[PDB]
Amino acid sequence: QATYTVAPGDTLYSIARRYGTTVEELMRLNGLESFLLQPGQVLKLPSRERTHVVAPGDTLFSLARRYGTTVEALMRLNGLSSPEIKVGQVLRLPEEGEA
Repeated sequence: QATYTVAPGDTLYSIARRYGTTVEELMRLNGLESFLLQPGQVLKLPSRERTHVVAPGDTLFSLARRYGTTVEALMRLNGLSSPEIKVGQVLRLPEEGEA
């Protein structure tokens, strides 16, 4: 779960612009009803897909266990047909709930 601390000068639209989301989505995920933002308030950010650059010694199993997902979900997300991975390969990572 990604969050963000509201800084002086921030607004729901100014933050939404940065992280490529909408004002409504920010309010919908935080349960807000007002456009007011207190400096220091913690806002929940819309989930963005994590990423991993395959390093020496990595396996799909180790990466899956590391990022709280499964080998199966990892391969599906990246359209893989075999478990082999190469050093330097960029993998899209499922969410920690196998999502």
